[PDB]
Amino acid sequence: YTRVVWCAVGPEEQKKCQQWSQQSGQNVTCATASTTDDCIVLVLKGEADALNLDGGYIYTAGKCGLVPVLAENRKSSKHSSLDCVLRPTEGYLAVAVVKKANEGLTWNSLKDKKSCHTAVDRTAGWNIPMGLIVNQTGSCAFDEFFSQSCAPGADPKSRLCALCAGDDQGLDKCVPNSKEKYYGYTGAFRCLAEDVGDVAFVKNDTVWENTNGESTADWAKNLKREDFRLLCLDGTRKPVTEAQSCHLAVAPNHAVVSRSDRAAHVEQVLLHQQALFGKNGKNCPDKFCLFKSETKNLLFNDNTECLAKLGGRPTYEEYLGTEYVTAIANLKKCSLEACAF
Ligand SMILES: *[C@@H]1O[C@H](CO)[C@@H](O[C@@H]2O[C@H](CO)[C@@H](O[C@@H]3O[C@H](CO)[C@@H](O[C@@H]4O[C@H](CO)[C@@H](O[C@H]5O[C@H](CO)[C@@H](O[C@@H]6O[C@H](CO)[C@@H](O)[C@H](O)[C@@H]6O)[C@H](O)[C@@H]5O)[C@H](O)[C@@H]4O)[C@H](O)[C@@H]3O)[C@H](O)[C@H]2NC(C)=O)[C@H](O)[C@H]1NC(C)=O
Ligand SMILES: *[C@@H]1O[C@H](CO)[C@@H](O[C@@H]2O[C@H](CO)[C@@H](O[C@@H]3O[C@H](CO[C@H]4O[C@H](CO)[C@@H](O)[C@H](O)[C@@H]4O)[C@@H](O[C@@H]4O[C@H](CO)[C@@H](O)[C@H](O)[C@@H]4O)[C@H](O)[C@@H]3O)[C@H](O)[C@H]2NC(C)=O)[C@H](O)[C@H]1NC(C)=O
Ligand SMILES: *[C@@H]1O[C@H](CO)[C@@H](O[C@@H]2O[C@H](CO)[C@@H](O)[C@H](O)[C@H]2NC(C)=O)[C@H](O)[C@H]1NC(C)=O
Ligand SMILES: OC[C@H]1O[C@@](CO)(O[C@H]2O[C@H](CO)[C@@H](O)[C@H](O)[C@H]2O)[C@@H](O)[C@@H]1O
Ligand SMILES: [Fe+3]
Ligand SMILES: [Zn+2]
Ligand SMILES: [Zn+2]
Repeated sequence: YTRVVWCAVGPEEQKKCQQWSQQSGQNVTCATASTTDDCIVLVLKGEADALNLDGGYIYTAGKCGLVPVLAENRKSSKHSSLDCVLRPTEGYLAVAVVKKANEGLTWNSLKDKKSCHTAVDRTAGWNIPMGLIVNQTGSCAFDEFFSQSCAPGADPKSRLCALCAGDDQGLDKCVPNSKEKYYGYTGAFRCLAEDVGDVAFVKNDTVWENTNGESTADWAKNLKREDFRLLCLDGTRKPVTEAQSCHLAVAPNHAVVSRSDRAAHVEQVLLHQQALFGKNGKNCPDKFCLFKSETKNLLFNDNTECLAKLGGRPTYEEYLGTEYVTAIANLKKCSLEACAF
């Protein structure tokens, strides 16, 4: 029973998982894959137990029977009376970020520009923006909208990968894992910060966490929030301080998923695990902290306060919501009930 196998995506999450495994006295063990899709297959096969996912993948994993167990919960101002684990999730804001110095660039003049996406199939980095674009465009040719981009998970030979850089030696170009320089929230923001792309599709928090001395990372040390602007749907540009009134959509928090027949056992282990390495864990600051990885968001976003119970034992459809689910469906129509394997 009680031993849980976690699936790490890429060499960086593997090493973090191994530390976790070590400190957990084998209560947690690691399996590794080169992509989130592969990890999902390992979980379906039962060679793995769970992994934390972005809404976009939860849709995929859901169709194949996997279920949401616990969701990430970040520190919020409202609902302060309830404990983190019992507190309702609020979701994150999907935004489009651009350089202020790139005057004249608005949501209505994105065509033929350069884009930076977290990775194909993710919420803020792909489903939301590309979905809105396919609608407003009335075409399924989202592979021709931008001139060049870096969208991890696309054909390496396509313009959708043209801007990706791969690893320190140039290998793994465009792979959907942290080996790729511009992968995920941080990678997509860096892609913008280094003026590789004209626009980055990440989440509100990504801009705050990597500006004004919050990162210390060689490429973000001198980044100032004021040099950035948010593209709203009404064609307007606003400061990153107005995200509540200028976002593309609100996305459901990343959540841990396992097979339905194992969720109970995974839920038990995780709660006890975070009691030890969580934010105010018995051994987090001193020995190991599940939610830290120096702005790299490994296994879990670095801004996670705790993993929270769901309440209402929601199916994957109920967890993502009808709004979002229909959006992905309509966008999928471009690339009707299935399980991709
Ligand atoms: C976009 O993404 C950004 C990054 O994720 C995000 O900014 C992040 O927001 C969080 C909070 O949501 C910030 O962390 C907070 O920082 C403060 C300052 O360091 C911390 O210090 C205090 O902690 C208190 C306890 O929670 C907090 O009290 C809260 O609750 C009280 C009462 O319940 C209440 O206080 C009010 O005070 C009034 C003035 O006197 C008083 O008259 C009134 O009666 C009332 O009681 C407030 O509700 C209050 O929030 C204190 O206020 C302090 O916060 C705090 O613990 C927490 O760590 C992050 O720093 C920030 N990130 C960055 C990079 O800055 C944006 O908000 C996101 N944007 C959107 C649209 O969501
Ligand atoms: C890209 O573009 C596509 C094409 O437009 C778009 O697809 C659609 O998204 C919209 C919004 O997400 C879907 O909206 C619909 O609203 C109908 C009305 O029901 C809502 O409104 C009620 C009153 O305001 C609310 O009380 C209710 O809670 C709900 O919010 C829905 O229909 C009904 O079901 C009722 C059952 O009680 C019934 O009684 C009614 O007669 C009615 O049939 C409807 O089902 C729908 O949700 C719309 O469905 C989507 N269309 C398709 C074809 O899937 C994408 O959203 C868009 N993508 C992006 C990223 O923007
Ligand atoms: C590995 O899992 C086991 C099972 O929970 C833990 O052993 C329990 O630990 C607590 C705290 O020491 C004791 O109160 C229980 O009596 C133990 N036995 C049970 C309930 O089986 C152990 O703490 C975990 N190890 C690590 C390092 O996380
Ligand atoms: O209010 C959102 C909250 O409600 C739940 C049920 O407790 O889901 C509801 O909203 C979904 C989104 O449209 C529906 O698909 C679902 O049937 C409905 O119950 C939670 O899952 C969600 O967090
Ligand atoms: Fe996401
Ligand atoms: Zn909104
Ligand atoms: Zn239900």
